[PDB]
Amino acid sequence: SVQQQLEALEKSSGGRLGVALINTADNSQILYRADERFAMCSTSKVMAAAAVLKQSESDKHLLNQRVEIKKSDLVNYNPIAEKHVNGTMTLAELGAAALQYSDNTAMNKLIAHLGGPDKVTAFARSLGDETFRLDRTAPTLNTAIPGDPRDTTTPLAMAQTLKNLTLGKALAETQRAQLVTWLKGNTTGSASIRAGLPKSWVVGDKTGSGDYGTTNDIAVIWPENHAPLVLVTYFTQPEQKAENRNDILAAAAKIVTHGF
Repeated sequence: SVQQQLEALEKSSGGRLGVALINTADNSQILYRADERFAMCSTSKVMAAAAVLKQSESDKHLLNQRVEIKKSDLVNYNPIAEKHVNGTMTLAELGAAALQYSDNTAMNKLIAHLGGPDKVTAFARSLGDETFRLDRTAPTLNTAIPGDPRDTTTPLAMAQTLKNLTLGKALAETQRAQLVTWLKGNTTGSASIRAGLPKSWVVGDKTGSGDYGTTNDIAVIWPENHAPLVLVTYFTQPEQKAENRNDILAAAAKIVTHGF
């Protein structure tokens, strides 16, 4: 069965697998360790970008607001912001950069605009997400130490919230469409969930990778002849310098979207 397949996948993997799939046709779920906490790593960037989108609903000038980028703002991984040092980027452009290129500088600018990590947590709570917590900025939010509660959530909680964000009640229509547009245009997720799906299915996703071989992806999936699917695949390992394992995410995705 699907459960037996996920079990067999995890047992050979050398780590701990978390899966939550929501089928919006009938709200049915496929769950594996879905109530267990995992370090989000860069999948947390979705929540920060969405918090700014929510603000923009009541401030029509916000998304085009200029943000100065400086050399000092650059951190371990910032492919887009490094192009704009000495100039500016709009908050919209920073959302796009954070979500589609996993730009760490962009993420931090979004957090600083909002007033710090705790403000991203409060936003998640306003959406009925009682699990999500953001504690640190980038890149330290990727330390993914086993048993550390900082910057974690559960697969189910994140799947529920991603559904609410992309297909449900969380955002205004224009902003919801913008989030969906951003996720669909992600460039960093080829080898993760996307690689376990039929090639012509439309997909939006956000990856995240960190220490302890922590390898994550969260996605919204639109089949050709069926209602959407929301999928969270989280994976983490016992040793600090373990290699990341996108291949496990692709394999989980294939297992739980089988036949369907």
